Amino acid sequence: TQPALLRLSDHLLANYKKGVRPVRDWRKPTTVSIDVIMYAILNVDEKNQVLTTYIWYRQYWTDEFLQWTPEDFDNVTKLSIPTDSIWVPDILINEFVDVGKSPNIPYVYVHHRGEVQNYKPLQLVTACSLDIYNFPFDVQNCSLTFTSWLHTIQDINITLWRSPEEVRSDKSIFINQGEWELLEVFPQFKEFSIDISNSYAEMKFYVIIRRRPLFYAVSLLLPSIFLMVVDIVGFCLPPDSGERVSFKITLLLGYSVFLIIVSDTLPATAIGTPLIGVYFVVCMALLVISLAETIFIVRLVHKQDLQRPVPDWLRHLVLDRILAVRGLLQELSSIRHFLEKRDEMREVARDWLRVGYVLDRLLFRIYLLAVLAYSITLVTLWSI
Amino acid sequence: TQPALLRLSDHLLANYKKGVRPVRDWRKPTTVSIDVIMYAILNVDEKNQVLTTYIWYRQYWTDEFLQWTPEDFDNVTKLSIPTDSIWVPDILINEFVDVGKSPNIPYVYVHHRGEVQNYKPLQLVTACSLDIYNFPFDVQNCSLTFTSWLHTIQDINITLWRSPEEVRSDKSIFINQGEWELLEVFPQFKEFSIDISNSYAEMKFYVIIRRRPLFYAVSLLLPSIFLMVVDIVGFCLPPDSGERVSFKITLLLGYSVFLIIVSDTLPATAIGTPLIGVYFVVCMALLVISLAETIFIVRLVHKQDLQRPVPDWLRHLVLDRILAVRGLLQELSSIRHFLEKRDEMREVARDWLRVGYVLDRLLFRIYLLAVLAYSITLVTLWSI
Amino acid sequence: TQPALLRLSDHLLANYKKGVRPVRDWRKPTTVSIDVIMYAILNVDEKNQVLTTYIWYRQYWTDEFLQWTPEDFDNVTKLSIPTDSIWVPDILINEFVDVGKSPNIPYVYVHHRGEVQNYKPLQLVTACSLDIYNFPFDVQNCSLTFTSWLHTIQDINITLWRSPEEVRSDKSIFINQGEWELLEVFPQFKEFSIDISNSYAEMKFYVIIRRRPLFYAVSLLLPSIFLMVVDIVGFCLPPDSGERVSFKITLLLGYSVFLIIVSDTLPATAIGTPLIGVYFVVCMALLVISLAETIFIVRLVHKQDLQRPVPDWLRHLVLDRILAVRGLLQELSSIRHFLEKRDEMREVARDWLRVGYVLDRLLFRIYLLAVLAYSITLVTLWSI
Amino acid sequence: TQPALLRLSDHLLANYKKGVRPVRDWRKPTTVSIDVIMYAILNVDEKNQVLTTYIWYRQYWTDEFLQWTPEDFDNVTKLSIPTDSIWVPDILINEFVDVGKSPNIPYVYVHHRGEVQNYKPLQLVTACSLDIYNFPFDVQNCSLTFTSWLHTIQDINITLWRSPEEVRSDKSIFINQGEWELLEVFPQFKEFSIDISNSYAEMKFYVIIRRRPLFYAVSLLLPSIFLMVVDIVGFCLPPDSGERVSFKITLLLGYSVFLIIVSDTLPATAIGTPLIGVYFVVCMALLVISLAETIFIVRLVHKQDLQRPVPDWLRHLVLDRILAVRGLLQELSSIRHFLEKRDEMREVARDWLRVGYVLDRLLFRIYLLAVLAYSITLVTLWSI
Amino acid sequence: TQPALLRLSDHLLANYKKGVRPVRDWRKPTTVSIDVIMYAILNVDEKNQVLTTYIWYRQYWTDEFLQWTPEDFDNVTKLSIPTDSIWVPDILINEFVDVGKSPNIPYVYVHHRGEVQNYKPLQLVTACSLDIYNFPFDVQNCSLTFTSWLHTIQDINITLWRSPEEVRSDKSIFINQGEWELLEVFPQFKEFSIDISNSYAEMKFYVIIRRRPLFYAVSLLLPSIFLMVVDIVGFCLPPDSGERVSFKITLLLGYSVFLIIVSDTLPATAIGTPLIGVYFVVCMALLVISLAETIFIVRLVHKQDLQRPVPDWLRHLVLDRILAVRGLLQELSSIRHFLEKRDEMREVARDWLRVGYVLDRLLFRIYLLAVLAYSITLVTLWSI
Ligand SMILES: O=C1c2cccc3c2[C@H](CCC3)CN1[C@@H]1CN2CCC1CC2
Ligand SMILES: O=C1c2cccc3c2[C@H](CCC3)CN1[C@@H]1CN2CCC1CC2
Repeated sequence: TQPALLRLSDHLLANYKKGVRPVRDWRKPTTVSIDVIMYAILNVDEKNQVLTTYIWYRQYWTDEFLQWTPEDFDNVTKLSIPTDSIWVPDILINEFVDVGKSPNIPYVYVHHRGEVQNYKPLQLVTACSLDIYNFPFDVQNCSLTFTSWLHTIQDINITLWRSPEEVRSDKSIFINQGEWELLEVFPQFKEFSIDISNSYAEMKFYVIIRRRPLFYAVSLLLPSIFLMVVDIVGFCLPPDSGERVSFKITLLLGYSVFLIIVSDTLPATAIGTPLIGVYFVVCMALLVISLAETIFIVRLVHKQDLQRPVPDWLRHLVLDRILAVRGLLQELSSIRHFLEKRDEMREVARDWLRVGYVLDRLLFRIYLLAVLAYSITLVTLWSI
Repeated sequence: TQPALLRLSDHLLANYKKGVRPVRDWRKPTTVSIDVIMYAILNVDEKNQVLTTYIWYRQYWTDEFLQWTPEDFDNVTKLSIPTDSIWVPDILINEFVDVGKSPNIPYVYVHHRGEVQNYKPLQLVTACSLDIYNFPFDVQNCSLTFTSWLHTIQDINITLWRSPEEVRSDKSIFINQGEWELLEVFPQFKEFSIDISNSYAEMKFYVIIRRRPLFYAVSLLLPSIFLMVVDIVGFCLPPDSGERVSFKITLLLGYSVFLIIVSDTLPATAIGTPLIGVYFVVCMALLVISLAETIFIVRLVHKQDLQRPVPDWLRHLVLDRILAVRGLLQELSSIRHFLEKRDEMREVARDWLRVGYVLDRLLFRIYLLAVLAYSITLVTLWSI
Repeated sequence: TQPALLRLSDHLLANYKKGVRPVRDWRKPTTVSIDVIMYAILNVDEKNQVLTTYIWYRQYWTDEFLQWTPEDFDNVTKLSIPTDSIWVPDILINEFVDVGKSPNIPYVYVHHRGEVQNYKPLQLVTACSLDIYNFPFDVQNCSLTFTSWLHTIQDINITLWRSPEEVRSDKSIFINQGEWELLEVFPQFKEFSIDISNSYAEMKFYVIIRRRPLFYAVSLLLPSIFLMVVDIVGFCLPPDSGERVSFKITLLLGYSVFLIIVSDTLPATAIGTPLIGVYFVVCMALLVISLAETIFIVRLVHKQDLQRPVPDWLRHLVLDRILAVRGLLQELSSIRHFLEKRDEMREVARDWLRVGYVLDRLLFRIYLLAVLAYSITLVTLWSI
Repeated sequence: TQPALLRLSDHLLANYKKGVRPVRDWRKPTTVSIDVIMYAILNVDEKNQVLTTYIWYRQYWTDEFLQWTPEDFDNVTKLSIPTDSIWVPDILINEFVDVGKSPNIPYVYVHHRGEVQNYKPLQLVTACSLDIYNFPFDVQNCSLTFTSWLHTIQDINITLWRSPEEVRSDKSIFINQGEWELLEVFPQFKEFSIDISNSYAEMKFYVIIRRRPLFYAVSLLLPSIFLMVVDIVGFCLPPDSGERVSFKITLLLGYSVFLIIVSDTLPATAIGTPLIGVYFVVCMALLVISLAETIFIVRLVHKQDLQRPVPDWLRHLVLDRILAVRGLLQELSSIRHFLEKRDEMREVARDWLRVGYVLDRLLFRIYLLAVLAYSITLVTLWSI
Repeated sequence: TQPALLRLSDHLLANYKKGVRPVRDWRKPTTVSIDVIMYAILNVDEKNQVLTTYIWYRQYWTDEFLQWTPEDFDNVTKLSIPTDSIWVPDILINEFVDVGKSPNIPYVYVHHRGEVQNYKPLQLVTACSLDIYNFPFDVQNCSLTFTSWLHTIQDINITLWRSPEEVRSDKSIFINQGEWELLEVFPQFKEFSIDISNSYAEMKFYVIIRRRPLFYAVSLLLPSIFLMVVDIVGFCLPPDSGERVSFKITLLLGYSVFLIIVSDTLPATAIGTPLIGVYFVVCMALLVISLAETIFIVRLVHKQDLQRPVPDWLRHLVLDRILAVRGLLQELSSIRHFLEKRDEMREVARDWLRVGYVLDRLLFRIYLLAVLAYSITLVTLWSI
């Protein structure tokens, strides 16, 4: 006349101790099977070398104290028991560095032969060793080691619920619209021993993830291209205009402030720097070379009033690779000498300015070729 | 002589087990009805793809162990029972990524036929997939899936307390002065099965929200308009003044620093970039074209002392589309030749400067027409 | 021979149920009186529309199960009982969006007729609708609604312990050295009904606060005044010096970077923008007008070698509102003609420069008058 | 035959009620002695007016229900009892605004006459009123008020364990390498009464701390000195070089960006601003005066072709405080007149430039004297 | 017929008190052995002087109430007991300033002679005194003091489980890819006494860590080298070009903004500043000296029309260490005098410009030598 569930709960949970490992022969370990499904990757901190994920975790073990015959209890083959009323193994990850706030599941399933099932979502704060050598295109290899913190392998052994193929090829619920992309989850069993007669069992899950580089394209490639374009645009100013130096120094200031602003989002580890810093400093070196060429050309064509005539070797190479009446007379001769001195100085300045113009055009063509070579090399290395 | 409430509490909560599903026949599921009301949208994080809301949640189910006759207990038809004294279903959202700090409601209502009522406010930290293609005007479509985490559909089935129309058209308490605007909450029932004989029941609520674009108008449209205005103002400087290049390069530096400052508040997802980046780079391309035109006009009108007379075709097109006495004599002739050379060089420079002025006016008119076309196109696309 | 307190505790807390509403007749509600005192305003977030306060809260109700005669228990008229041993009503605020960490008070006072007293400090995280139209001088009007989350008005009714005058005029412990100033706390009772036969009681407290504007004076008024001063200082540079344009563009760049830096501390709501943005854009428009006037005056006085003589109407208005011997002869005449051409061009340039100087002085006086008018209008609007 | 500790624990904790104030005569209060030792000052927030400290707190009271004779229990004079098994007073600070995460001490000492001892470390989040008028050198005066939150003075009275001298002169464990320096902790007892017959006891501890100014020397004094030095360096540029104005405006831009960058680390309260802002605006006013002097000197020495001869009073003061033959003849006379006009204009320009040079040297000496006076005044005010 | 584990649990945990120190003779202390292994260093905050680590902690003590004979209980020599069922000592660190979220280990091992084992991971928030005098290369010396917070040395004494050599030379699990490198963990025992007859036992662990300097190389050495390079590049501009001053002032502005940007990542303590600030201000002083030299050379070579001939001593040193006919006649003489005056002024300007060029080359060579000396000194101090 009982509801056939109160009867079973009173038959099971009475005279039951939740501190004893549920075995009738203490020489047998409780094999705890484990299954893990990745759901989301909340935050990957490259500075502190931590990893915040969120998984759906579930275990199975045999409780030799929760067993009954269904025909006695109205063919009841399973029921739900509160989690704080039975023995639960202490399986937790070795690579913890904090505690994740996870919802509390208060019930567990129990079958008529002792098979307990415990579904529980977990938020993991794992200390992973991150390598950012190829920053925009890197494949991180983090590990999760499920082990019993106190019991040896003669008490709790850890197996896998599903086959390793199904665990590796499972992306059914992963939030894929984020920054990271899940490649696989590779499980592996290992008997880790600290001493003799003290061997622990553990199950390592290798979470292999890959970053999406288009998150940083608009933030890394656009300003450099824009600055190189405005540089090759400003390279067409006349060298004697007195504004090319200001243009180049303002451009270098802008590139410097952009570099020191974007260096914050760029991660950094104490072991090494990403390979993009080399390309950034190569671009800034190209800008500095452009500035130095501008300064040299300005130093050439400047009218300093100390200019001597251009040497003949340089001329060849560059410009082929490109009485009262007597008193009146002497006064007029002095005036003509003054005017001729002025005209000769102007002609020397003109010759120097033409030489400078030719050299500037040559160096501009060389710089353009070098920039195009560097750009096509970068494009090929991106496209391979 | 008892207070008629102590009697009922002792009659109900004695011999009561809070771990057993309250059914007299285990072949019947406990239908849990659900009602949800949105109250506030605390934070929408487009970077980590999370959503923090705050709802008012309430459920109803039938407890076949809490039943009495009112006439026996002084016509008491309902009372309040502590929540930790009865069976509560484990209904929680599938899309959790954290735990929200919510107040604890310690009591529940119970009627004389078993109908339990459980009001409880919840703070949800939900992993939603956000699409920001149309950033200032986007309609996000997030989902909340209420399901039983352990019980199958033969134990706990989920229904709706109100009709779907009332759930869709309910905005009675929503905090509307924020950044997001609630459009509707659309419920839908689905029997989600992982395997055969293992089918779970769930209730999906589609929270459809829309961002208010005036939050970002004063921060996105004002600086671009101001910079375009000062650009068309500075376009009136004389090209031979030697300050137009400095003006344009300072303006481009200011636009660049504004761009890299405002790019932080602009969100970004690893799948795509918003459509406002295209308009921003089009504006910066217009600025770069203005700079290039200024540089070209400066290169034309510069007095380089190497200037040859302007060709006749260009002239036509542009400027129509717009003895002691003999010794004294030869000395005076040399002086006159010097002066005539100077005057001829000045005249050539004047002709080139006039050609440059005409071309500058033409290109300024063209640039103004292009800017007005782009502005009216943007205004129409905003106003449609 | 007992300590006369153990006796009373055993007489009261034995056969006592902490889940039953303490009434002998279930047709009577437990009138819970409420008193609230503001202590501090921790943080007002205008972006997320939340409000973090800290109050001293206390309630009073009648427990008909905790009653005794003092003469029996050695004239004991009151004692302290742990809070987890009696019935406590579930009074909490409707406008919660989080949980505040508040100290736990473990004891309550009980008198010999059932009057229980429960002092408890609370930290509130309340969702308030903030209006920042007059940002530096605004009077926020936030609300706190104390209501029973589950019980109707036939079970728990809410009254006020003190008179509304004393609750409105109480600032005894408020931390007044902060940014916000408390004006009053106005209570109001309302019977809020969702349906028929389901009416809830609630008590609304309107916390009316006012911001102190001197917190932002040194951060908002000082840079604008400094920039206007340096602008009217730089307005005295000669227009033909070739540095006035650089001065004005550097000043505009500085004002722009200051604007985009201070726009972060300036709050913003999706419904509207504060009225200070209008004054800021008016100041930046004044700066842009100064830049345009400088550009115009520079365009006037520039020596372009294309300058024609100033028209007579403009002149009037502005400048009144302010043989071998024959061969020698012809050679000397040609020289004199060259010199006369140069002198005539210089004279035309001088006339244009004088006209430009006069117009610059006139426009500078006009701009100074306009700036003084705008400043005195702002001062009057602040002082009223 | 018992371990002589199980016996005593069963003799004490049996028939013991942890909710009753441990007195045999309810007309006697439980005098709780208090001792406090500062350990660290974690964070002082001048914006929100909070203070986060960490103290070592300990109390002593007499429990008249925990008493025994040592000779009966094998000369046991003291033992440890779990804290959740006895009565603990509710002593907490009045100035709380949050809850501090502190370790939990599970045991307390009890002597054979009832003296209980309760050591416990506490993290305090206290609302302190901060005065930052003298920001780099300020002595904050914060208060901690230990009082019983519910019990009046007839139930719990608060005394001091050590003498006030030892509490004032105790710096044994204070972390001294931080930013703040502890001066003293001054205790004071006060009987605070809200009404008649309702008087509470409290113990106020005045934590008097002092900031170390060398934390901000390298961040406040270095850039101002550097900018003043580069200003007095750039003051030596020739006034007619056309670069002094650019130098001064770039320097003012740099000082402005430094000011608006360092104004963030500078705290600010709604009641007043620190006294360092006055010195900062005095320095910026000196820079603006230098800019105005440069502009004036530039306006003096500029060659505008409108220059009239320098007036004689200014000259005195400044420069003492520092036929075919007839046709040929008339043509030569016209040429000589042109040349003489040019030479006269050049001579007038030279005179004006010399006057400007003299005035510039005089004003530079005056500015240097003023800067040295201001610097020595600041040094003396720092050194007193 | 019992499972031989339920029997042992009922034999042990029945009649067991978890509040009594497990000794049969109260005159014997419970020697608690301790072992500590560092696992990760999460965050070192130099501003607030805190240290966040994560260790693997384990203790051992003898429980004289948990003892049995294996042959009686089926040769069971050990089992797991819940932690909340036995007596656990209150060993915690003295240098706490917060509470670290650590996983909860619910079981402990117990042998058949009372040896209990308690493994537990801990997250420590320790107040450490940090010295950053040699910021990029510093060896921090932090301390962890494990002591019993309440029990004296006659109740709980603390020993070491492993030998001090094994504790010092253990780096088996340390996360080494981070910013800090673990050198050793040196334990030391000390009997700390506050009074007479009140002596406590404690165990100090000196965690000695060292920072990796390559984390800050790319952020500290690169911009300074780049700016020095562009400075020595710009040092080649002609001094009379009128752009060298603009170049130098723009470079100084860039260096200043870089300095004030990187000064944030540079830590700072109230006791002293790191030694890198001296080198940074030496570099900025070199830049200021370059600016002053540029200003001096510009002041020398400027054509001011007030230039007097260069003195002979300076010349030697520098330039060796490097009637109608009569009317026509007088008119021609006046013209020649004008031209000769102009030519003489030009010649004086040329002489001054040559002197300035020579001095500029000399000072540039001196500055280059000084820069190379400073760079090689820095390189040697880094390489030693
Ligand atoms: O929980 C809820 C709630 C949740 C879900 C749906 C609905 C509600 C009611 C309103 C009806 C629809 C309001 N509430 C509150 C609970 N208490 C009584 C009325 C409200 C304020 C306090
Ligand atoms: O809670 C409260 C409180 C709350 C609401 C209203 C009022 C109060 C009293 C003052 C009277 C009005 C102060 N308090 C404190 C509680 N204890 C005794 C006096 C105060 C300090 C400790």
